[PDB]
Amino acid sequence: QVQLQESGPGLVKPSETLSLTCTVSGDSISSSYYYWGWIRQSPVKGLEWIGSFFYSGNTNYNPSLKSRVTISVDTSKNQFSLNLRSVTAADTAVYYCARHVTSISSWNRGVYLDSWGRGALVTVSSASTKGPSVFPLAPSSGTAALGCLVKDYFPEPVTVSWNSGALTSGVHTFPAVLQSSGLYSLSSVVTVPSSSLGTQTYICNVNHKPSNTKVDKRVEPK
Amino acid sequence: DIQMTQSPSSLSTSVGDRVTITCRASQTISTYLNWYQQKPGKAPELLIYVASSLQSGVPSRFSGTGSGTEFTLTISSLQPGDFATYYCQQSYSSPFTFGQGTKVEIKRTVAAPSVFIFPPSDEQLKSGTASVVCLLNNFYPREAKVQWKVDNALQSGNSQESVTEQDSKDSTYSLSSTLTLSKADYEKHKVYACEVTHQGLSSPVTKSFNRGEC
Repeated sequence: QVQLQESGPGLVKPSETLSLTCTVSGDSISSSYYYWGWIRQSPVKGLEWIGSFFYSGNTNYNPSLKSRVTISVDTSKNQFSLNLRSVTAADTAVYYCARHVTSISSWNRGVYLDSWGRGALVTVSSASTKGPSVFPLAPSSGTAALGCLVKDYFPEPVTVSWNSGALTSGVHTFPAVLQSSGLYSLSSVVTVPSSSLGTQTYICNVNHKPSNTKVDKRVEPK
Repeated sequence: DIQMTQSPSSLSTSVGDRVTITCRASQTISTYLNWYQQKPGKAPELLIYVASSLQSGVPSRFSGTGSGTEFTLTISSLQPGDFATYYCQQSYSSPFTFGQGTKVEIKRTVAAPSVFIFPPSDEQLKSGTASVVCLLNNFYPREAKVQWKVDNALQSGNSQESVTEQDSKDSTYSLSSTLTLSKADYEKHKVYACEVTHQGLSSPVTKSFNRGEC
């Protein structure tokens, strides 16, 4: 029914202010039965409600963050925003914007979260952004495996596609691993018919938006 | 304020089986209890709101019951695409709080992994590092053992692995194991071998290459 999309920096230095914006498509920000708020998720704390902005203009923040949180709306641009001040590593998480729907008219209780953004990962760290190096995983001489090694980037995430998205069947893009260097690394592999090696071209497209890195890498049998 | 506890914390069941998830609230929350499903890499999606109302577009095998402190989410016939973590959330008192989640895993027949090994590329070697990657593709169950041997000397501490989440269509896992050496250390040995042990394999499977050969 409605589509939400977070935007904002993926890397914030400790003690500075994290800022995210949700853009809403498909209906207006203003309403008399739904409103807007934010959720975050991390591996050890799980899901955590941050706060909301009622359609009457009233804000409601989680007491564990309340001193540091501000939520605002922009009905002209159909957006609403999150500011989280004086962040630390404890604020690294995936941040979701979510539509709050009242089940009883004018009532703050019984609300449910209709639609969520895709999630914006924010890493709080003093380290600098680094784009990845992309190396081929060459297929070996019925079914062959090839891939791309996406190595030494910061911060998360990278996205990998194959042949500009025309190849999806048999693709496995592994979860990134944090190396002892503090940099991330992952592999994306795909299984293909051995007959297609030599007739079919295989390109992996790696995108790392924190560093503005876009790399296309052609993967050949040797 | 109000704490939510789910049970079980994790379960593994076959396709077509009934799944029962229980959520308990630390105080009475009437029917103000929502259920969410989160699949890998995706945001949570609303399944059931106010304890029992099915969200538009959610298949009818999902249903919710309960009031007061005890709530239940039921899946009448588990499907491969239903692999997810399921969350309850009380909406009675601010701040809204979520349960810790129940991870639902699909139990399928055993499937042995297909093993591939990849040498480092010359582009990476010239930059001074060697990454050797071992791929285990499309296996079940998730438990697997990968051992690196370099000129028959077992390696330790110089590899990291990564496992995909369960595939939404065939319910298998894939795993990568990456061995990392400096170029100097890489050029000191010839045979690089990845040795895989898995319930689907009658005996361990080894894939290897000789450095500098093709």
